Amino acid sequence: GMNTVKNKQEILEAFRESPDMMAILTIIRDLGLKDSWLAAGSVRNFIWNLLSDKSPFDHETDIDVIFFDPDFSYEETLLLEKKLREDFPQYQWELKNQVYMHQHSPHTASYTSSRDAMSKYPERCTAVGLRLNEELDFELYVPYGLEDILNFQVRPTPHFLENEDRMELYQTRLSKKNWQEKWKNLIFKNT
Repeated sequence: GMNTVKNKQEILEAFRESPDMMAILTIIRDLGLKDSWLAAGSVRNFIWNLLSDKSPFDHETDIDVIFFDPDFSYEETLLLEKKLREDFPQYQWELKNQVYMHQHSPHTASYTSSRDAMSKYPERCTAVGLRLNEELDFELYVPYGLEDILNFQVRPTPHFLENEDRMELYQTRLSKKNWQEKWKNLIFKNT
């Protein structure tokens, strides 16, 4: 049955059909963090595997949970990360405050919001979001279009090619990624 997916609708139905993919969402909702949501590879995992006859629902891959809280302490960010993983070892909560993201990258001044931080990820297919809203829907964000994910493309954003130092961060962080190694139809690009 559920397999013949080429579009958002057919993917989003499968997300909610999974208890575990839902669970990870319902928890980050109640977390009371500001400006956070599930974005990048976490959300992508249930979408790429879906189209590759893999396990979209394994819950045993990394869980990108960015946020923006300039009022929350640098250290408390790392403290809260351990609390996520202690209380719930079964998931791989990656808690990263994007405020302090000036030191771990080249020319990356502070973002306006989580969606802006998204359009400034190392790849276009990475610049994507999924969470619930006030109606308990699927909020989606695809700043480059859905097709980058459906065709399994790995290209940099235009925000990267503008600055050679940002390209050097991408290229270095390409080779050690087991992309094509997990997915036998994963396209690589530089543009």
